[PDB]
Amino acid sequence: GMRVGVLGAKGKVGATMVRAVAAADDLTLSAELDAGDPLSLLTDGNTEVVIDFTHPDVVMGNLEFLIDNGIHAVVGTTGFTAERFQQVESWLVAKPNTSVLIAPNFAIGAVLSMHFAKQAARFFDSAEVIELHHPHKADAPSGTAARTAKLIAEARKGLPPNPDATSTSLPGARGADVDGIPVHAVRLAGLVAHQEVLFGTEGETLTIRHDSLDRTSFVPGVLLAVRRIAERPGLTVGLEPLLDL
Amino acid sequence: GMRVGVLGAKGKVGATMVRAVAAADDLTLSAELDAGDPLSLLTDGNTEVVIDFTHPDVVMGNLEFLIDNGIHAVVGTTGFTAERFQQVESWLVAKPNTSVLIAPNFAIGAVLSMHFAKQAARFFDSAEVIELHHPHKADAPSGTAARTAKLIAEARKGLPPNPDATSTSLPGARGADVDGIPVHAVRLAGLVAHQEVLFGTEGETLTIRHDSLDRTSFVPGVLLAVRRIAERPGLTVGLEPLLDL
Amino acid sequence: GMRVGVLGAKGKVGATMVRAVAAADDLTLSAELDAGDPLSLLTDGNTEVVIDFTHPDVVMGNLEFLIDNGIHAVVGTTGFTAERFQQVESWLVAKPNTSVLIAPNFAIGAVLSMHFAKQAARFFDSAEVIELHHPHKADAPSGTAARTAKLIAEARKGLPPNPDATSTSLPGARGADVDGIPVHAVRLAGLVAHQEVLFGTEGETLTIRHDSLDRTSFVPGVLLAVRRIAERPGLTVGLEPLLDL
Amino acid sequence: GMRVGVLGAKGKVGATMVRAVAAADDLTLSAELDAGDPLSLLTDGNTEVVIDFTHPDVVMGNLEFLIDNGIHAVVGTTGFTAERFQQVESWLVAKPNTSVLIAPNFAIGAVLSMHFAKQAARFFDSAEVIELHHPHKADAPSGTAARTAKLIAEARKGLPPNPDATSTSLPGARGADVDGIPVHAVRLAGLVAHQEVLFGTEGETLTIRHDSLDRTSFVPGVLLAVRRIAERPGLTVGLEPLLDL
Ligand SMILES: NC(=O)C1=CN([C@@H]2O[C@H](COP(=O)(O)OP(=O)(O)OC[C@H]3O[C@@H](n4cnc5c(N)ncnc54)[C@H](O)[C@@H]3O)[C@@H](O)[C@H]2O)C=CC1
Ligand SMILES: NC(=O)C1=CN([C@@H]2O[C@H](COP(=O)(O)OP(=O)(O)OC[C@H]3O[C@@H](n4cnc5c(N)ncnc54)[C@H](O)[C@@H]3O)[C@@H](O)[C@H]2O)C=CC1
Ligand SMILES: NC(=O)C1=CN([C@@H]2O[C@H](COP(=O)(O)OP(=O)(O)OC[C@H]3O[C@@H](n4cnc5c(N)ncnc54)[C@H](O)[C@@H]3O)[C@@H](O)[C@H]2O)C=CC1
Ligand SMILES: NC(=O)C1=CN([C@@H]2O[C@H](COP(=O)(O)OP(=O)(O)OC[C@H]3O[C@@H](n4cnc5c(N)ncnc54)[C@H](O)[C@@H]3O)[C@@H](O)[C@H]2O)C=CC1
Ligand SMILES: O=C(O)c1cccc(C(=O)O)n1
Ligand SMILES: O=C(O)c1cccc(C(=O)O)n1
Ligand SMILES: O=C(O)c1cccc(C(=O)O)n1
Ligand SMILES: O=C(O)c1cccc(C(=O)O)n1
Ligand SMILES: [Cl-]
Ligand SMILES: [Cl-]
Ligand SMILES: [Cl-]
Ligand SMILES: [Cl-]
Ligand code: NA
Ligand code: NA
Ligand code: NA
Ligand code: NA
Repeated sequence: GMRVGVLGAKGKVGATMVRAVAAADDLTLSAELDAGDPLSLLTDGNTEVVIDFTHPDVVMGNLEFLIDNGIHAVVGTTGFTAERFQQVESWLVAKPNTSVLIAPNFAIGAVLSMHFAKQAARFFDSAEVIELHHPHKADAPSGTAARTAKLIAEARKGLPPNPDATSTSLPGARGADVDGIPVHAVRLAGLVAHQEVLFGTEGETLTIRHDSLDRTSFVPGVLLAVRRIAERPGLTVGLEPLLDL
Repeated sequence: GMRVGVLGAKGKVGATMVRAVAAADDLTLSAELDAGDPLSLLTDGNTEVVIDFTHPDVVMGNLEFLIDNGIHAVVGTTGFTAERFQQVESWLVAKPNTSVLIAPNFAIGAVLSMHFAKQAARFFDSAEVIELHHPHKADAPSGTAARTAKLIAEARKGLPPNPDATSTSLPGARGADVDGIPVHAVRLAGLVAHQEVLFGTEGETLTIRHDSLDRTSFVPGVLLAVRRIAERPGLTVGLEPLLDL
Repeated sequence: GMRVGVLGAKGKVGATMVRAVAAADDLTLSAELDAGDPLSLLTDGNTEVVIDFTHPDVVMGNLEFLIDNGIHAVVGTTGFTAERFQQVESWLVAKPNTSVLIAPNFAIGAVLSMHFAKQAARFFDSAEVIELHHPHKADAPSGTAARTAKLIAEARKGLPPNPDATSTSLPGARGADVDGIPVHAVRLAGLVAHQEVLFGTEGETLTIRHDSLDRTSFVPGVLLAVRRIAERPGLTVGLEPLLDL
Repeated sequence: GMRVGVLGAKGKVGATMVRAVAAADDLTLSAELDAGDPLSLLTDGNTEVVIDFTHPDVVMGNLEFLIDNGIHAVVGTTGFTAERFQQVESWLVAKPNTSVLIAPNFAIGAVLSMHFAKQAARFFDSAEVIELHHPHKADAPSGTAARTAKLIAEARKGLPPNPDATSTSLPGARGADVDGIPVHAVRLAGLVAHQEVLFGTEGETLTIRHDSLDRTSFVPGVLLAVRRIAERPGLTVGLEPLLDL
């Protein structure tokens, strides 16, 4: 089988991924690394494709190694930005047969949410995102919410900004500004991963909400990317381009 | 201006519609009828197009009159079914220049909801609709929710039904069966018009929710249908075909 | 330690309970039974207290055995009714030192929900319950929702029923009637255990919502009942009487 | 009848209040002032009690005049803080027969929410507030949400703060800090007034949500305060002390 390594194998999501890869008939687990394991275990193990669920502070280093070594990468780790994507692209120039796919959410409901928010955005005066996650999460706002806001922003190019009469305010009250879209981050015990996109116009609102109750919700999207990763050399952002929508 | 009558002119929505028509520059109010006003006021007033927000028990009678008299109709009244649509179509055979558009929801957020539910349906194991409305509403479930469920059902043709292990149950607990989609109707003081489409699969859910807080949310969709009604001779169901999506 | 048996040890909740009991310092696991294990394993093992998470069809039989044998019981299995409570009480007449506590929800958020719904009920014209659970659930509506509705009903004794103009309806649309409170049951893949109590009056609504994302949310309530079970001889319904509120 | 003035008589809420006072049998409208009307109209009209729904920038000036002139005040205008309350108290020292009641929310569902959040707070590891309002609102976060967070904070005195691993963050992402409670403010077309208090602990969350769909929801609370205002000389904060809970 296709030889698959996992980075972050002891994390909440990574350990789930290990089980998934092990269990898949067509995939063979070549490596399971967590913090402090050297990356050369991947190359020693003849790994073809790596799944990465680590931490924002280490993921670019992992990618740089993967790409130099011709190893395809399916990355779920967040903390990405346009500059980090440009950087990944620039490393791939040297390794034009290597495929990297980076997605802030592998759960189909979250992918659909982003696609729908994009379609809905131009019909409303106002748009915001609220995201809600467990309180072990390193990054705020979430990768999914940041990507969602950019999509909405892009789709509302040439329309007026959100109306807002706010004239007196506590700092941080109105959330983070992501391309003119307010984005709010709740961190709460009991939660896993959640987001509500909110649109408003006269007398009405539309809410597009996603809930991952279990980290098993990330598995199908990941395995799909792993199995299809070689079709798209270079960088793919998001799961959406592997789907027919 | 285009001569516009309103049926149900004293109702919650109709009275709003009267104000909207009166206020539009390009539209002239030809008649304002409520219960007990004869329909010939419409023809006496040379009405070209009628807006109908009445009651399920009277709307087919109104339509029969409109159609016989060559009067275009934009209908928001609910209580429609496939058989009532066939009937309307059959009356239109005799009056092939008359346009009728019937839509259970004129608010853009609700239209988008239906379009999105249609797109989302095949990705999930489970789908349900919950609708919530003020407690003066004659019909349950709502027209919007019934239409939404049929769309979902249509889109999931050839997939397995919703899983459900329910083996002991109070009657009505699992909602109404609309083409295999459970549909639940809340009737609550304080509400206006609300719906949540819910989809589920392993470890995740997607919720598509619409809220009309004010009956002003129905106005743009109605005025758009009124202004475009003559482009589509015959019967149009829903606002979606007048939109680019 | 206090000797604790579990019935339903292989179920979703029971297996969690086994781990919890095993892990507690002050509790000793005396038995782990699932379907087809004879109940005399409990008495052979000198079990003092049993935790029950089985099925509505078997729980009364289990209770009858526990009570005859003087074994205290902390029951989470649902499907209970006033008649089943009377029956349990009637068996306890013969064994007046035996304590039984039966609770449809051991999660603190659900307990609080019930207490709050009770306090809120008399301020509103309208009340409904919607509950949403995984699609392996045998019973609809849920035990928590049924108990919640009775509490609300009790608290609204002598007030008018929910207003409702519904004059045309699909069967089951308006939910199950629990003491005049509409109760609706969603069964959806991705879910665990969820409920929203809804109250309405002029221009406003109040929603009290609980989500158990993980079955670990039932553990503290159970262990608390297990450790305190002997303080209340006879039958206790709900976790609320063990709490200060 | 009791002579009642309204400040902010042309605003969204004030105009509703004017209608309510006019319509009440036991209340006589003595004045209707909006921006630019001199306050001496109140004293010329022999006003006994004033209802204030104006703007944060003017309300303290209005109160100073009311209090100097011995006129009781029922204030819904937000923008209040502990220092503004101390100030109001200090003015009342000189006029010890004058009653002032200041409440950030007059709708019963919002009052109940605050009372419930207070009761719930000590059972959870985490608490946040999200508030959502129309985009004409001057202040963020809302008065109701700020008061709610202080109540929660007070109730969690001596417990650990909300857990949060956030190590990389966009500014404003985590909301405003109100006594250690994250508070987030959505401003969206279509909205009126909305709030969700969120509590979390292991595997579970509790959400207490309020929606005012219409400004009529503020009327009963206001009229109740107006009719009872003389019972409590001095300053009352909130509607809760006029209710039995
Ligand atoms: N794209 C998606 O669908 C999803 C993305 N995420 C994102 O994935 C990342 C991880 O999430 P969780 O599993 O919750 O975090 P986690 O903290 O549970 O696990 C991360 C694991 O990575 C390990 N690690 C740290 N440095 C490493 C290194 N240099 N090499 C190998 N392993 C290393 C850690 O020791 C830890 O075991 C986060 O950035 C999160 O936002 C999380 C869930 C779904
Ligand atoms: N498509 C959409 O966007 C929407 C549809 N609706 C639907 O529209 C209908 C009316 O809703 P509301 O305005 O809430 O009801 P409503 O009860 O407030 O008003 C209906 C009005 O129709 C009048 N009426 C009854 N029989 C009549 C007749 N034979 N001719 C003329 N007028 C007559 C009534 O006296 C009343 O004033 C309902 O079926 C409702 O479900 C409501 C809101 C939006
Ligand atoms: N009170 C509370 O907080 C909660 C109550 N529940 C209720 O608890 C019950 C079980 O829930 P789940 O664990 O989801 O169901 P489940 O189906 O996962 O597990 C039930 C287990 O009981 C076993 N069982 C059946 N008959 C038995 C017998 N005669 N003796 C011993 N074991 C037997 C089954 O084989 C199965 O392994 C349900 O009635 C559910 O509604 C569930 C979660 C929380
Ligand atoms: N406590 C509660 O239940 C509620 C409180 N509010 C709060 O009440 C206030 C007003 O809310 P809205 O009615 O939405 O605002 P609004 O902007 O619709 O109306 C405020 C009115 O006050 C007038 N005004 C301004 N300065 C004035 C002055 N010096 N004297 C007399 N009138 C003056 C304005 O011209 C305007 O017509 C806000 O601070 C809002 O947050 C709003 C709703 C409910
Ligand atoms: O968009 C994100 O950052 C995201 C998505 C799903 C899960 C998580 C997580 O658990 O951190 N984070
Ligand atoms: O789909 C429906 O039936 C519907 C939609 C919007 C408003 C109403 C209503 O107020 O009755 N009904
Ligand atoms: O009230 C109930 O019936 C209930 C409560 C929590 C979990 C479950 C379940 O998983 O079935 N059922
Ligand atoms: O707490 C608040 O600030 C509040 C409460 C209700 C309505 C409004 C408003 O419309 O501004 N503001
Ligand atoms: Cl995507
Ligand atoms: Cl449509
Ligand atoms: Cl309880
Ligand atoms: Cl209060
Ligand atoms: Na494998
Ligand atoms: Na006009
Ligand atoms: Na133990
Ligand atoms: Na009056």
